[PDB]
Amino acid sequence: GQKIRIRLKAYDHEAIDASARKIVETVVRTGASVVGPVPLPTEKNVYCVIRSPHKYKDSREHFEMRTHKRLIDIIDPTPKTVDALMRIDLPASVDVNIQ
Amino acid sequence: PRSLKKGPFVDEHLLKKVDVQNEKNTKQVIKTWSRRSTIIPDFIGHTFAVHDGRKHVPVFVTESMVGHKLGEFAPTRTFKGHI
Amino acid sequence: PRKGPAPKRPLVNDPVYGSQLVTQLVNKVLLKGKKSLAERIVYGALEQARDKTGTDPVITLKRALDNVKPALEVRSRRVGGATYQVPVEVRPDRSTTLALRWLVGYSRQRREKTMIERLANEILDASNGLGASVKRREDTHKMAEANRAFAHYRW
Amino acid sequence: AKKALVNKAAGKPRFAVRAYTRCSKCGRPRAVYRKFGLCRICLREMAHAGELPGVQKSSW
Amino acid sequence: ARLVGVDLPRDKRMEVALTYIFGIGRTRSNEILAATGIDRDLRTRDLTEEQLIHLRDYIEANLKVEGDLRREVQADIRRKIEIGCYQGLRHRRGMPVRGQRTKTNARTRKGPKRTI
Amino acid sequence: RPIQTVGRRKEAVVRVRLVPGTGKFDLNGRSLEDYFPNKVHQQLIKAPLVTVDRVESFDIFAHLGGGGPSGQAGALRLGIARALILVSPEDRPALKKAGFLTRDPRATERKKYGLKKARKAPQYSKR
RNA sequence: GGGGACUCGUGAGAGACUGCCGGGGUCAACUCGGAGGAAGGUGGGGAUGACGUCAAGUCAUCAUGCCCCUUAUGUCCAGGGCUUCACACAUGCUACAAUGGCCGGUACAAAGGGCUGCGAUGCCGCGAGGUUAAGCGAAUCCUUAAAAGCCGGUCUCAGUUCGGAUCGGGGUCUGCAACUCGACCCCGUGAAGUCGGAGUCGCUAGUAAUCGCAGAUCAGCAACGCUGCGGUGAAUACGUUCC
Ligand SMILES: [Mg+2]
Ligand SMILES: [Mg+2]
Ligand SMILES: [Mg+2]
Ligand SMILES: [Mg+2]
Ligand SMILES: [Mg+2]
Ligand SMILES: [Mg+2]
Ligand SMILES: [Mg+2]
Ligand SMILES: [Mg+2]
Ligand SMILES: [Mg+2]
Ligand SMILES: [Mg+2]
Ligand SMILES: [Mg+2]
Ligand SMILES: [Mg+2]
Ligand SMILES: [Mg+2]
Ligand SMILES: [Mg+2]
Ligand SMILES: [Mg+2]
Ligand SMILES: [Mg+2]
Ligand SMILES: [Zn+2]
Repeated sequence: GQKIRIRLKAYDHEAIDASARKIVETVVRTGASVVGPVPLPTEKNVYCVIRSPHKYKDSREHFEMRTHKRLIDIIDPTPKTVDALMRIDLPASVDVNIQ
Repeated sequence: PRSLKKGPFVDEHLLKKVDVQNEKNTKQVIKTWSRRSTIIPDFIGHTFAVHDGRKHVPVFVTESMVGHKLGEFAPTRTFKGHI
Repeated sequence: PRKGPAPKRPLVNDPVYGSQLVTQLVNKVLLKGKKSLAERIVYGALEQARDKTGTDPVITLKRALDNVKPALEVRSRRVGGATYQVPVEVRPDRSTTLALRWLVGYSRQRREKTMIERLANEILDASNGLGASVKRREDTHKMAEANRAFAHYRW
Repeated sequence: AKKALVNKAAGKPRFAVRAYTRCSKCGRPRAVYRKFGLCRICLREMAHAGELPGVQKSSW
Repeated sequence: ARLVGVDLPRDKRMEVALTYIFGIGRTRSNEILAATGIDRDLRTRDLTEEQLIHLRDYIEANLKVEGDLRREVQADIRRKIEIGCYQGLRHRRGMPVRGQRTKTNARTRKGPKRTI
Repeated sequence: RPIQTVGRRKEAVVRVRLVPGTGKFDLNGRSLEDYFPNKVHQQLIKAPLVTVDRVESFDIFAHLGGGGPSGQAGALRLGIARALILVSPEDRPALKKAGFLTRDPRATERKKYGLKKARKAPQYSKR
């Protein structure tokens, strides 16, 4: 049917959409039905630390941690494709789920 | 332990020290550090040397201190007055 | 400021009573951002003003302000080892401000129960020249007209 | 901190509520975040150094 | 209108007039007036003596009011003092008993500032 | 073809679907006096309509969402004035002169560290 | 089911430069006023701290030179303390009420958290909670009912239906354990306080004032703190003499 659901996550911008575009281009050449990379909202994890190691409360930093999500593609689970879905080496800063 | 679903709380090393004396009916003092233990109505008449931080303080369980913790009768701090 | 005057904000016409004087009264009554509360007090007191005269209430309001607008204020100035007050001329849109503050202020400490019947009784007593808001008008005038000798140092 | 207290917090204590956290770089008992395992100080050098991914300075 | 020897404040609504009894606040006042059927929006000057019998006897069967509440309260404070507990010593000195901060506050148990 | 505009004020985002008619408001399934019960807000809902004098036409309906109610009233005013241009290319200088096309960017300023609020500082106390 | 219109999510870009007009200025820098534009002269806010000062702070984050301890100034454990209380200061919270209290009804957010978890629904309890268990590593499910606001009712200016300290009793949950010393709930109790002396603080706009919500640390929590988020939303600025 249309069963394969991929769930790319990554810390940085521009290392994930290129992993969605030019790397999951290797699915349409096996003749499958793509729906395109769908952007999801970005997660944020804000941290707030005191700068000084002692007694200066009013001087602070703000560190964040973004997480980008994309490519909720619902391609055709053809047994020829599902081999070649997982042959490519994704970068180290890209996570993937096959659900 | 403070909620009626799980009973009261007495330390098990303190329950064994009175059950060896409730079986033969003697009233020797029990040196103890268990301030957190509840007084139950099997401590009646028993005396207890209860640690307060620096020494052990005698306490005589009479009848009306039977819903209290055992540490409530050895005061830890000391204050006579500023002048 | 050091760098000259600042632009002042336009007040939109009031929908119930088509006048910018009503919407300049609700901003004096406004406390803690309760603007729909502040408009129920002003609208409620103006409806009680026509229940005791029959006259249109904003005509009574403009007669009430014309009895409490000051013309001479009494600003302070030190010269040497002594101070004094200089009588200076109140520009007109300050006299609107300084008179709306006296009506709201002297009726918050007035002897009724609710703010609607406190504010409405002060408007009616000022449109006849009776209230405590009218009393500060001539106290501001008698103070400034007792110091005509110092009107020669006007910055 | 003291080197005995760093080894004690690593092991398994009696009465499992008695456990706590220390910084995995310097062994500090306070201000340790759970996402990183680091205190407020060691988080701040390692984020500037780019040594833990996804973390940078935020402005909004 | 004496209820239990308490002299209710005249010209006052019945939800609040029962709260002048030592031992009844607003929750008991809703459930005296619910069992006896006397409505809450009633003044105390319009009360009926036939109605006053209905709630002068519901209270002794269920509640605890002046005198024998006030003596049961002051015999609990009395109990802690001779057993020598922590709160009994803490009752003897006018210091606060429920684990309170005594460095910058507790001006309720203590009086006004002695100012040495 | 349907008029599709959008106005937004602070966080409110309305979606005006201006249709010609007898003049009727049903904002989010609810009329004007049933959704905005305040006469000051209702003055500025149809304040672009009294300028162009087309208030007796144009029964609208919108999808009111986000923000608070005063933000929703001002966002609806920007939605109407940007919808009157798609039915009329000649009332544009009339509504630009009043200021009904300005989006009015006035957001809540962020809280800054060391401060009690966006700008409020704590007690100074030099000694 | 489906649609690609509208929002939104997020990629890539367009846009503001004194670019255009008029007056002033050495024709210059630039300034005053327009037009057009979502925005106009740094559009709003953040990030960003030159050379140095204060022998400023930190040897208790870490690191380190000297110096001292090595049957103890090392290290384990149980109890206690860090929470004391004639007082003095400092930063806040809740108040002294009618622009309010209480009861009933009803509307509109944003940014966040969730596997040793979030607990919908049902059921029992006045209530904190207990129990059962769906769905969810989440734009999906839960957190999640925002509170002020609006409308109706009542109180009627009183130390009160204001205030909610203190104390008496009864509980729930976390945890080996809640006495010293946890928070929350129910019933009772109902203190000071009626707007604060000399003095002193913050704030120029979505600011101040007021109203909630969330996060980190965390078993629980002394969270009224701190860092954020949105709701409603002012009054003024002549001016540069004085501080
Ligand atoms: Mg712990
Ligand atoms: Mg705010
Ligand atoms: Mg300071
Ligand atoms: Mg710069
Ligand atoms: Mg020094
Ligand atoms: Mg020093
Ligand atoms: Mg050393
Ligand atoms: Mg120890
Ligand atoms: Mg301390
Ligand atoms: Mg009350
Ligand atoms: Mg309500
Ligand atoms: Mg129930
Ligand atoms: Mg009301
Ligand atoms: Mg008094
Ligand atoms: Mg009063
Ligand atoms: Mg917590
Ligand atoms: Zn560290």
